[PDB]
Amino acid sequence: WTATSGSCKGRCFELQEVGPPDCRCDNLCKSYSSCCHDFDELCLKTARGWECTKDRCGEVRNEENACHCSEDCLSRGDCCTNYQVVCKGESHWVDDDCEEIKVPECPAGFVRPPLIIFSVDGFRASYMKKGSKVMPNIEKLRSCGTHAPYMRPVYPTKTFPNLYTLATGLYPESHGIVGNSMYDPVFDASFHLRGREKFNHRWWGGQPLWITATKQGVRAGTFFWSVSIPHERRILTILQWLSLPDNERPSVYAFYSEQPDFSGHKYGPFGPEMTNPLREIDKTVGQLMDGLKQLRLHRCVNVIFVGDHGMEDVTCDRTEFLSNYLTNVDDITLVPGTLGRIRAKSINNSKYDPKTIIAALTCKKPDQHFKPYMKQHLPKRLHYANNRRIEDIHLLVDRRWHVARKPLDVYKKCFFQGDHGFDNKVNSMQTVFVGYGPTFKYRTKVPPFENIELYNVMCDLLGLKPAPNNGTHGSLNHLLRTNTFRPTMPDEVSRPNYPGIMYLQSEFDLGCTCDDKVENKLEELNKRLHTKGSTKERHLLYGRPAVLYRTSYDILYHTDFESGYSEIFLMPLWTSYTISKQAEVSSIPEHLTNCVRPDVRVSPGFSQNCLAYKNDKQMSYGFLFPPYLSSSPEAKYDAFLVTNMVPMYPAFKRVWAYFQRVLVKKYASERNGVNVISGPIFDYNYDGLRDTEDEIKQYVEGSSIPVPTHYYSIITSCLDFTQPADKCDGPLSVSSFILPHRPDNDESCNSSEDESKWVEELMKMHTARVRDIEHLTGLDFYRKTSRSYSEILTLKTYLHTYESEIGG
Ligand SMILES: *[C@@H]1O[C@H](CO)[C@@H](O[C@@H]2O[C@H](CO)[C@@H](O[C@@H]3O[C@H](CO[C@H]4O[C@H](CO)[C@@H](O)[C@H](O[C@H]5O[C@H](CO)[C@@H](O)[C@H](O)[C@@H]5O[C@H]5O[C@H](CO)[C@@H](O)[C@H](O)[C@@H]5O)[C@@H]4O)[C@@H](O)[C@H](O[C@H]4O[C@H](CO)[C@@H](O)[C@H](O)[C@@H]4O[C@H]4O[C@H](CO)[C@@H](O)[C@H](O)[C@@H]4O)[C@@H]3O)[C@H](O)[C@H]2NC(C)=O)[C@H](O)[C@H]1NC(C)=O
Ligand SMILES: CNC(=O)c1nc(N2CNc3cc(OC)c(OC)cc32)sc1-c1ccc(Cl)cc1
Ligand SMILES: [Ca+2]
Ligand SMILES: [Cl-]
Ligand code: NA
Ligand SMILES: [Zn+2]
Repeated sequence: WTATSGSCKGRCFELQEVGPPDCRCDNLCKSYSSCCHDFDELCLKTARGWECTKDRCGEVRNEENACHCSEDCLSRGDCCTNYQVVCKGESHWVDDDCEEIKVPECPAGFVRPPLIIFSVDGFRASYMKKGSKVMPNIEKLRSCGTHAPYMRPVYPTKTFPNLYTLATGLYPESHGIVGNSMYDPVFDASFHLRGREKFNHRWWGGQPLWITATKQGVRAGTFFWSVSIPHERRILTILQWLSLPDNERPSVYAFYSEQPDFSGHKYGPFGPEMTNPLREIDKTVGQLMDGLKQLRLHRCVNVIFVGDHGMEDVTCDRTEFLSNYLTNVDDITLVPGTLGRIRAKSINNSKYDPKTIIAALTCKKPDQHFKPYMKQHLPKRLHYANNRRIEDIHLLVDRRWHVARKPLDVYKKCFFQGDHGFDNKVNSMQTVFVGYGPTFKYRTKVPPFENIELYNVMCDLLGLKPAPNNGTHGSLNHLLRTNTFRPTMPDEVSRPNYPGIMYLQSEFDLGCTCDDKVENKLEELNKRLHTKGSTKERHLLYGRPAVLYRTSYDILYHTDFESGYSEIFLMPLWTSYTISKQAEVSSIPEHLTNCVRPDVRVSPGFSQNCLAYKNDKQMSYGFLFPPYLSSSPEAKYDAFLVTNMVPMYPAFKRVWAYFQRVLVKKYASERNGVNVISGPIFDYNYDGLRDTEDEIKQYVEGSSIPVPTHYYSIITSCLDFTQPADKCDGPLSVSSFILPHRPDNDESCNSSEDESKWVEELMKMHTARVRDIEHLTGLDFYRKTSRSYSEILTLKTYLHTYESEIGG
């Protein structure tokens, strides 16, 4: 109930929300069916349109008019946005030369430059270049301000997850908005685009920018606009609020456009009908900037022009149907479209089995346009698992395709030519970022970055302390002229031991053998030097990784590699080695095929044992530093140390072997040498975070050897590839991956072929940021470089996507 009898007189677009059933006059009241009776008449005036004309200049104020052209309008804050152009001979903002904004140029009583976020739905990154002819206002913001060639959204690349990720800095699994449609089993409640459930606060976790601001004494405009408020009125309202007295005036505002997404769905991302919505958005930017200039705020306000996701060509005839795969199609609920999420239609059905569902969906047709995953097996870069609203079964749908349950769902539940939602590394899902204002840099292009990073910057722009979030604060300092945040490196928590020779071979009863008793101060001094670290500067190029949790571990030096060996997990946390452009690949000698060697620096009690692997019929082992890349025959023995061994399924060893034998060398030739850091990851509860020992669900049979869920590698070289990786004077270049450690290669439909046809494709899907590895391991990398720490943060957030170059 709302007592709609009260009145909006002097309350139009009020900022505090009045508690029901007092009637509302704020910008969301329509959405709630709760506006006062006179809201439309008073607050949504439209008479005369939105532009001054020659003949309105100096008019006597008529309060009925949508906006005013009278002499008093500047100080009332309510002129048409083009008032000074038409009536005072001023130029439009877009017609002015751009001029660096070195300092904020703000009216008196402004305590900080205000922030205005101009968010546009479905604004695909290539529109910046492809529509530049019809968007001069946007083009000027882009060329004069700071811009990225594109910005990466979060998965899924849908509106509500991205809007709220923008607002909170959090992955959808943490903020809770995991799709446009959701079921929460604990509330037994459903969230949908249409309807009132979406308004319930329980869906929205984390702390969005407006709440962060409010809590810290920074006033915020109300960010959300009822759909029937036209864009012109949204702009005028923001501008009116900007005229409030100092003590009442917000410092942060949002405008939202439903375009170009809306037309994009109907016409496709480059339909000829798309020119007009792009022109109209640009005109709205024009209105805002002319309005700021009238208020003398165009060199005072920071403006962020930001999209949520792009748009791809998708039509009804590119739909896959679960009914062509599944026998019991009516025993499941599917969330359909550009992703698939599956659960049991009823919780009382105990004949529901995920494994059989996954199998009926795995590599079943030649050209299959979606791939089933249990959510914990999805690419860790998606961070899409640790939420009860995300169904255990997931379908990653190929770009340009839909998945649906049955053909009737598509003609009774074609109409559309565009959609979005696909994997966030897909080129057509990329969106835009432009920052313009005193706090942003002048004419600066910055590399592509992820939208999870912006909450921190928005907080920096307003002098706020960000709530805890998934951005890496400092990684976007390079976008800013001032207000940079200067983070410190985290402190190391555990210091390593440096064990020397402490154990005789006969103390080890591990059931391991090696044909190695097949052996002076020429070499005998040289080996001692190598075991004490004489080559460490070659193989440990950026310092040792720091351990940021309490544990017991040893540093182990070798000719060809250095490792941080965990006495708790019985394997290295990391293994670091450098392969130059010139290194050669050898094979494992025949006599060394099953060789494993006790490490006389590390006790029997803290070593793996070969017998466990022998007894465990599912589990084999591999090596972290690869024997194929040994610098010499003698050095090769080091690679067979029990301390360099890790458990691997035979199916995974196919992947790992090819990476270590073929691919490391390939990257060293292409990148002029590479440094590799590899190790295990344990994330049994799929939370993206390092497991403690008591969270491990699988061990090598009969032992306390924990089985990794994933293996990572970080591959660093010199960004200027004319310099070798081990003598790099400047910026670095990185790619990383987090490969799932799976007992089968079901994920790879072409796996029965030779690894040269399928392994590299798998590795690309599981591309990762260094930061994702840090969360997963409790390690901090790149602690000793010659680079600034902010630059290194930006490196750690880098994602190598393998997409072709954005454009054409
Ligand atoms: C991305 O950035 C974020 C933000 O930093 C990272 O997420 C944080 O991770 C923290 C560490 O894991 C986690 O800390 C826990 O908080 C618990 C208190 O939780 C509430 O309070 C906070 C504070 O305001 C709030 O933000 C939380 O919000 C979550 O839940 C609400 C309501 O359900 C949702 O609205 C919201 O969406 C959010 O959900 C997300 O997080 C929860 C987990 O908190 C998930 O379950 C959801 O799926 C979703 O992802 C909460 O309202 C606190 O109780 C925890 O403490 C336990 O564990 C510690 C170990 O040190 C121990 O000291 C305690 O004993 C305690 O154990 C007890 O509970 C256990 C579980 O029931 C039980 O097993 C034990 O036996 C004990 O009884 C813990 O400190 C933090 O809450 C989240 N924050 C957010 C916003 O998600 C995220 O990790 C980052 N991701 C990556 C990849 O880096
Ligand atoms: C992709 N979108 C956004 O990021 C976004 N959208 C907004 N509005 C405002 N009014 C509105 C009405 C809608 O429906 C009518 C709507 O539907 C989906 C969305 C919105 S505000 C905003 C935003 C602005 C700043 C920050 Cl920090 C975070 C988010
Ligand atoms: Ca974990
Ligand atoms: Cl969804
Ligand atoms: Na075995
Ligand atoms: Zn859309």
